[PDB]
Amino acid sequence: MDTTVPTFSLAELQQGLHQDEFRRCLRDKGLFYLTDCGLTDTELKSAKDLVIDFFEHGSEAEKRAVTSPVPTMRRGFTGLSMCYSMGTADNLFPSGDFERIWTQYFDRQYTASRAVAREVLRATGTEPDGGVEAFLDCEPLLRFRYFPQLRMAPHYDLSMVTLIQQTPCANGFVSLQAEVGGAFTDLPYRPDAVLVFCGAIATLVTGGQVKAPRHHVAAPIAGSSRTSSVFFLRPNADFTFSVPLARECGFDVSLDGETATFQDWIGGNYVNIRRTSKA
Amino acid sequence: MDTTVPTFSLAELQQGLHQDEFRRCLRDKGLFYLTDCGLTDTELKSAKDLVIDFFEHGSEAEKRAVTSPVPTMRRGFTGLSMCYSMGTADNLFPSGDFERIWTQYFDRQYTASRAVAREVLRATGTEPDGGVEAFLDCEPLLRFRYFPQLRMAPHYDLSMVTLIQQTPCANGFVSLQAEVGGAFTDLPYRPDAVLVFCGAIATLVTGGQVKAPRHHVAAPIAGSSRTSSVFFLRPNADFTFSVPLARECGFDVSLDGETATFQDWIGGNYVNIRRTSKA
Amino acid sequence: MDTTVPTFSLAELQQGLHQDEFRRCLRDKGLFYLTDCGLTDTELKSAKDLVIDFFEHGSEAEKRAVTSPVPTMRRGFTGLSMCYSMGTADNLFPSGDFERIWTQYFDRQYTASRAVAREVLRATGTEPDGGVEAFLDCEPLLRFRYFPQLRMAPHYDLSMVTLIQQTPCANGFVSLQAEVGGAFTDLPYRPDAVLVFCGAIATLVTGGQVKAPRHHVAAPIAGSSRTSSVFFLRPNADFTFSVPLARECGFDVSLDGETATFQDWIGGNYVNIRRTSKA
Repeated sequence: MDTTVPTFSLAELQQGLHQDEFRRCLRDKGLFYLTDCGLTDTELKSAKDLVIDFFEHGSEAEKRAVTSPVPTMRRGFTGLSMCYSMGTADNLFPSGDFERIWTQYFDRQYTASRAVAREVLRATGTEPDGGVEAFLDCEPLLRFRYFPQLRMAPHYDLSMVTLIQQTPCANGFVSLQAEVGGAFTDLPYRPDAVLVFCGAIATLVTGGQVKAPRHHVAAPIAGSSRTSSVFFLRPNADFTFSVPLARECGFDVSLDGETATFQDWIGGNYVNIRRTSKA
Repeated sequence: MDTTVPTFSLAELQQGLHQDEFRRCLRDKGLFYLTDCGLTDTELKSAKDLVIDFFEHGSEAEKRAVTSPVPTMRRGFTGLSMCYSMGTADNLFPSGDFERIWTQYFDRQYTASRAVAREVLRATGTEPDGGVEAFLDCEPLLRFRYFPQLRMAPHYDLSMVTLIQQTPCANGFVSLQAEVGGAFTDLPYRPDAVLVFCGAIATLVTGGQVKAPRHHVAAPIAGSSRTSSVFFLRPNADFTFSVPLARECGFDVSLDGETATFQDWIGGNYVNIRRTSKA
Repeated sequence: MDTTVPTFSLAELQQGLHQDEFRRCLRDKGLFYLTDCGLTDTELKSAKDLVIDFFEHGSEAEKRAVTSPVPTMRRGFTGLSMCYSMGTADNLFPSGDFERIWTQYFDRQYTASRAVAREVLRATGTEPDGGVEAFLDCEPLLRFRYFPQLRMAPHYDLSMVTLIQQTPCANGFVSLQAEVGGAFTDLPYRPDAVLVFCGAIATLVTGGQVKAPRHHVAAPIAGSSRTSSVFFLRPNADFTFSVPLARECGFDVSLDGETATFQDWIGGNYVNIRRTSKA
């Protein structure tokens, strides 16, 4: 097949265009670039610049004030590489300036993620139990990471969708790759577009109409540092689904009875990514 | 002790022979070869030949048609090495020929697995809650893997039993090993016998009368490619057991109250293997 | 900040001394050495000597008699390095001498662990749901390991507290390290003191007033063998907490409703340690 990662305009999708091409991409690939969704490069770099300044020039005291007592990377700063995490509430901000910039940036990513999920649901004829808007008013997590100078083994996402913005390596190396058509397909930076991965919850809610592709990080050198902004659109704990339907599209569930929740399936802590089994 | 992996005839066991030797093997070793159980080499190789042909000569389109939208290795094809998985239903078959051959092959493995589990239960005097036949009418999973030219760290199985058929390395290298008597004991191919590992559910249901041994894969070279057929006999989600009894034979359960289900213990997704703790 | 691991006298804490220093250590570091808590070096080495003799000179038969049928390291002997595990009951002892010595040793560690947890709770004004003494009458696990001649990647503990005694490397190498102030701070043997790590349950029960620090094992050579005694003070399955409060101090819970138990959060098997996410 064409092993090309396609691009869709969110605006065009919302106008009812390219519906067969979109459905085919969802089923056969489960990833695409998304343009016209409110996510500019100029904005990514104002958020990026202020967090890198913090990473670079924040003192340990300032960093501690925005570090959670458990190192879960749910909110605030994590040093390991460095991460900054946020969600809809319970956020930890270094300063008023930072807060304004990152609140806006989060909001725009949450709006885009809901909007593309709405289009995934609509294109596949899917009405989640409890309706679309209650499904999308959910439990998102944003993680921004700086990586200094394959590096990560393949995994699939357990989100509904995952939105990824990157900055490129100064030396032009492309670190992110996904399985497409059996192949390793590069996923380069695009100043004009966000990368969308469908996750296993898209597969589940749509009754198997959406693929959750595996992806990894390649290793390359001088100028290979990079950043990423990873936005997970994750369902509420009480998201409810059919157990027999789950079994029909590949989920190896150990669930008694006919319906179950997300919490029943995953447990009491969110799990964002998953590897293939070695057994 | 004798660090020898013993062999039992299923037919002989069913006639009530070797009962003390069987009980001792179960308690002290928890693994054995099993003959006279309906599983021929000729049959393994008809199933093997048709899946290898598929792996080798199936196009990407044919492979996609039998690939689940989530890469769980529960059903159909997985490319990583390559795997073909099946169970009692919701299977994905490349062709009528394949389907006939693999349905028969699965059935024979499920029958053998139930039959040897029945003998484990009988030899240990065990009546599962809800009775033997409801316990054995369960949630099996078969995985056939091709491996091209230790490779895997030790784990124990969480099945009732696991049945393993292999094809040998052309160069005679023996890749599978298990802990026996504190030793690393080779587990070579036997054209005439299937390898049986007892899993943690055998330990649990029998109140600690069956060992769940650790095993691994050794690395060796030219002619070290191999295949395996791994059949997990896994309980139903609602399999129920005593919590205090579980605690008595080594299970580090965090379960309130006096009884629990398999789902309570393991969660909402099957887990097939488990490593020892590093903490 | 001072990246020094502080030391507290349990006796002094119980007299109401150093309360602001203790609270600051708990919030900012979440680890300390503890003196005057009933844990002598002389006693560590009587328990150590008798288990090392067993490890060294116990035959396979003797070892098998105190090995659980599942290799969970919950109770008795595990060979991998070698481990000896115990708890309040269901223990497996090689001999009357061993049993007397290790029962006393366990008891003293459980008493110290409860006592320092009581002081953590008191210093932070915390009344667990169901009260202090029911919270501390819990599910401890002791693991003693021998290691022959970083070796382990960073993790945090999921205990209330974890108490660690060590013996030193003959060559003086210091293998244990923790994150303090962003730094790698050595955690050497002290004949006079036990090392206390706060775990995530301390963070949870106190509403985020206690840090759960990450720690690891460094690799060095001749004379680098070592032992450790690791005592996990773990809550009961029915330990109950506020879900919104959990979310406020960093826990990425997927729990419906307003309250939850430890079992709801962690599942049906204890999990003792946890790594930071790579997603």
